[PDB]
Amino acid sequence: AVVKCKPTSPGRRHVVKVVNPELHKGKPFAPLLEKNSKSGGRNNNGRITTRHIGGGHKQAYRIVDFKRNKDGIPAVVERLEYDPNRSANIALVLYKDGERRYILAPKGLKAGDQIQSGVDAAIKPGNTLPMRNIPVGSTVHNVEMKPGKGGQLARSAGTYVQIVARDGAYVTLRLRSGEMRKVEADCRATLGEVGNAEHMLRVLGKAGAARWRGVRPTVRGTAMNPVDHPHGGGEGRNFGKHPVTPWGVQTKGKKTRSNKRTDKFIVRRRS
Amino acid sequence: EIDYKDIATLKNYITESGKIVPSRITGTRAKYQRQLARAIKRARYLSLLPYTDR
Amino acid sequence: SLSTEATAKIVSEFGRDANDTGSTEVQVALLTAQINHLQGHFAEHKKDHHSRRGLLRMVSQRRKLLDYLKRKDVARYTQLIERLGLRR
Amino acid sequence: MRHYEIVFMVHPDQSEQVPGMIERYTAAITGAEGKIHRLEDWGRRQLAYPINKLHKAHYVLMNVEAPQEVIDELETTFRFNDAVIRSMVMRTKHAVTEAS
Amino acid sequence: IKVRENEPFDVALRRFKRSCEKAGVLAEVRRREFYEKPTTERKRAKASAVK
RNA sequence: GUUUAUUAAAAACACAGCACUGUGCAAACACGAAAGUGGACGUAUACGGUGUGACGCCUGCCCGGUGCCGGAAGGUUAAU
RNA sequence: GCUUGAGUCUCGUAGAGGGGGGUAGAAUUCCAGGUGUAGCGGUGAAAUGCGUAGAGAUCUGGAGGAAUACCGGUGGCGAAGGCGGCCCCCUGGACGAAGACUGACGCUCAGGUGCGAAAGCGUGGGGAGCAAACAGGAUUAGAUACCCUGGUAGUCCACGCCGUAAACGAUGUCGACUUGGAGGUUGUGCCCUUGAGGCGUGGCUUCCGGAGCUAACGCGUUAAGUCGACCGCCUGGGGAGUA
Ligand SMILES: [Mg+2]
Ligand SMILES: [Mg+2]
Ligand SMILES: [Mg+2]
Ligand SMILES: [Mg+2]
Ligand SMILES: [Mg+2]
Ligand SMILES: [Mg+2]
Ligand SMILES: [Mg+2]
Ligand SMILES: [Mg+2]
Ligand SMILES: [Mg+2]
Ligand SMILES: [Mg+2]
Ligand SMILES: [Mg+2]
Ligand SMILES: [Mg+2]
Ligand SMILES: [Mg+2]
Ligand SMILES: [Mg+2]
Ligand SMILES: [Mg+2]
Ligand SMILES: [Mg+2]
Ligand SMILES: [Mg+2]
Ligand SMILES: [Mg+2]
Ligand SMILES: [Mg+2]
Ligand SMILES: [Mg+2]
Ligand SMILES: [Mg+2]
Ligand SMILES: [Mg+2]
Repeated sequence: AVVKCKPTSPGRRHVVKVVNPELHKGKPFAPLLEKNSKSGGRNNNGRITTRHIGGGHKQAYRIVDFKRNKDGIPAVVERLEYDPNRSANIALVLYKDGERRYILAPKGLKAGDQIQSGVDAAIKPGNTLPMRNIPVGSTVHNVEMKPGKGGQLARSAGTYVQIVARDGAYVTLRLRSGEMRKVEADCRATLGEVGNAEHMLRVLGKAGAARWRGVRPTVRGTAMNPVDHPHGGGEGRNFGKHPVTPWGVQTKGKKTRSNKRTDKFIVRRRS
Repeated sequence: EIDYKDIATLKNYITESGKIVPSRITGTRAKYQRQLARAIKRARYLSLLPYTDR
Repeated sequence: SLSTEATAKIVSEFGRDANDTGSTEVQVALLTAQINHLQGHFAEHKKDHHSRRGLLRMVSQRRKLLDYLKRKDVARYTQLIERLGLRR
Repeated sequence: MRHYEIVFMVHPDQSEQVPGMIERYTAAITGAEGKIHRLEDWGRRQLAYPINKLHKAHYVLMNVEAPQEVIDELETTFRFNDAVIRSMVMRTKHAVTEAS
Repeated sequence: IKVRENEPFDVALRRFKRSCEKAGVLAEVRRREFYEKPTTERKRAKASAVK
């Protein structure tokens, strides 16, 4: 539920919060936790790469199951809980054999409903099975690039992929970006669309809201000196040149896709 | 009475192009015309009569 | 509308004897039952103003009769409004 | 009670699989309180217009009497079965016979 | 829509197309913009049709 | 809130918000002769770059120049 | 106290009444491919525009949006605005048959509350056609117009706001009385019932017309005729539905 904070003080006037009363207040399932080890944007050489990263919360990590290889063993969802490592919520699932795992949360998951994985399974949202036996024109959660590898596509809040064609040994998919891609028909995908679709409606508000998410301030190139950016220089706010990246590559255009190995599966590019 | 399976009579109220014949020409009553047209549309959906001869 | 079985049940419950359908008490009971039934229908959708109009019609009538009764037998009135739980 | 009249079509190739469908659906209908008053199949017959370039689909008509829940699951069975093409559900009709 | 004429057709005289609506539907449909027009195109001549 | 440690604390920087643009994952991009690492144990509701800078009402005309994107015609054109 | 006003109960009928979900055919556009080749398109006549980098026309496959061609009507439903493919779920109102029940429980309504075309505004989607603004080509003395070629917002969806129309029958609601004729739509009763027939009784609706009324036009049992209850509004034109 989207709620607008009252303008008590500067910093709360423009804060829009999302309330999810059906999440878990307690601590997460400990056996499925690990260390996260924030990096700050540095690589193994200690040099800054991907600037504007640093700080934030401790942010432990949850082991989420993406392979979804449990054939003929139905599971029931115990509860939904907040995951700080992604924009989507996760659901804890208990199988009939006494094993618990984490999965992504479809829209209408609620709680205490059976979930079937792999092989033959009902077409109800939540189940996972290969696309060789999924009707054309249906939304799915997270598609495997290769069979048995693990879902990679459409894993974010409120994202989904719909099948357009199945003829042949491949299947055509329309991704959220708006492009057609061919994927092997043996790849798995769970039905529905991952929930938490109210994600965009947040507004953060104050700068500390972005600061404690691990984002550092961004300094405009025009505000620098010519010695450290192709922009910058001159007295009195002059730009007079084509925009580029800090390393001299043109922005606002200049497509930068230079992969000649994956062009086979790109039926049509983004528009 | 006016069921959508009764093809062997519901042909008379359809022209050669699949058109429905008005009551002004047929001589039928108003309520009967309404239910007859509705049944014709239903049979047409269920693929008993053609939308058009094309 | 309401089911015949439910209507007969309410009539036999609130009327004095058989065929006592005109009594203000059975009128109130029927209107209250219909309103309570439509509460869920209008909780869902909530965009059906044409039916909400009939709901408001029902509400106005109940009120008008409940008043007639209170002007006749406060006794009866009080007991009824206690049985059906209303008139806050 | 609210009776229903179900009519459905099947792929022409699966002519030998229609009886299994009928005998399996009749069990589901009659499970709780269903009771069929008119069961019949026209079988093969040429269509009026080509549904994706198909012809001679099997027509199956049934007159059932069962609640909304069983009939809803039965209806979605058609939506998810690939052997069927179309479907129709009509009101009581007062259980007329034949009418072919 | 289709002509099925008997074996003797002379010079292929169109006798059944002429009797058919020919351009009944064609002329009926070739017009445009059927939104604000129909409300006012209504009978009232039928009324003038009288002894 | 930040800034010229030691003459400038500001109208300068940042900011939440907005827009454009690139990126289908072995992603773009960055460090690195390479291996490899970050981006990210993330997957377009995500990430990077650029400009503007709460909020309210708005953001007009010009593609001649430069840049960018697209184009089985034709002219010119390296190595061989 | 009573049952004739008002209302409840039983059995049926017709209807684009309203909300949600699903699905089908035609056509326009676009994408890929096949044959094919000099025009296409548009006008009063032209041009812009598209096409030899292969258009238009024609055939196959695919994507997507929107509206439901006749049926369809001096038809129907809704308090009004308004509501047309087909199917399912939820749901409101109206009318007919008698029978039973309550017993004036009614009419109107300042303030108040709700609904309320189109355009318009906010957030998020979608966007095939159409099309404000805008661009170009025409016409013209001039044309930021009528015409032509494109085309954004918008038109579509969900949730909110706006509360205005020649929102008109230019006619407030309720009740009673007052000659007729010809139709439509929807119930119902008696009968030689032979028939797509005779005789009656209700609801809604179109036209013509008597007395009466009206300045006249015209209204005329659905009154703008004769009366009763309440409400709203008017007091020369402009200024002004403005400060
Ligand atoms: Mg920024
Ligand atoms: Mg400087
Ligand atoms: Mg430089
Ligand atoms: Mg200057
Ligand atoms: Mg300058
Ligand atoms: Mg300060
Ligand atoms: Mg300092
Ligand atoms: Mg790496
Ligand atoms: Mg600035
Ligand atoms: Mg400024
Ligand atoms: Mg009632
Ligand atoms: Mg008022
Ligand atoms: Mg609008
Ligand atoms: Mg809008
Ligand atoms: Mg929009
Ligand atoms: Mg125009
Ligand atoms: Mg007004
Ligand atoms: Mg109107
Ligand atoms: Mg009018
Ligand atoms: Mg007026
Ligand atoms: Mg008259
Ligand atoms: Mg004013």
